[PDB]
Amino acid sequence: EIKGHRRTYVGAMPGKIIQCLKKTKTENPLILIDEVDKIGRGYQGDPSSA
Amino acid sequence: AVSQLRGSTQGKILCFYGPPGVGKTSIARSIARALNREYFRFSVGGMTDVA
Ligand SMILES: Nc1ncnc2c1ncn2[C@@H]1O[C@H](COP(=O)(O)OP(=O)(O)O)[C@@H](O)[C@H]1O
Repeated sequence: EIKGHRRTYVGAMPGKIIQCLKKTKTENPLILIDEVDKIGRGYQGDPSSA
Repeated sequence: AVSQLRGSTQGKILCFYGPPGVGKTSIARSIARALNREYFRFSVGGMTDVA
């Protein structure tokens, strides 16, 4: 979700950030990450590394 | 000094250890620009996917 998909998978779509950059159309927006405290820290690929 | 003797370049491993924030990482890059080798950081803290 933070990095999209390979684009070789069926139905892959770019990660969320590219969408925000596409939408605000500026190179330097003010992203607001939310709820860092509760990141799902699982075996399924740790976002905290991401 | 040893690389200067036995001809060609050679690799070797090393380890540093000590309290955080002593500058370990800073010296890494400084050495890389000393020998003229290229630098590349690679964290592996807490990783588990060997792939
Ligand atoms: N004795 C020192 N000589 C040069 N830089 C130092 C020294 N002590 C602290 N630093 C500074 O400490 C900072 C962090 O060092 P570094 O090893 O990159 O991160 P960390 O210390 O968290 O491992 C660097 O900006 C570095 O310049």
